[PDB]
Amino acid sequence: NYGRGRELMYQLEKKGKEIKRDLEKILLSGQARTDVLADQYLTNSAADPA
Amino acid sequence: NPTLFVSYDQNGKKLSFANWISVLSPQDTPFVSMTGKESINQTIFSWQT
Repeated sequence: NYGRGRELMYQLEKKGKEIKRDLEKILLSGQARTDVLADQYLTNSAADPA
Repeated sequence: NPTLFVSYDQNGKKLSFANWISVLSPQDTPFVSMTGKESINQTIFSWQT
């Protein structure tokens, strides 16, 4: 290509910018954690089969 | 030969002329002179956004 450079690196850097924007938006919007741990955040508590 | 010192004693004067021209109205355009021009040889140019 002439300005596109190529099809891989250009697309990758564009997607990097896009994910950066999405990350900033998701961080600044406001949302509480929802991971299912049920008070086992600390006390590593291996996955507890079943 | 200083003889009269009125009008013709010192001939070959500069006629009260100076080597600088005064354009009474401002007609300069610093905008283009600031924005530098770039050369292009070919005619298949292309730019990216």
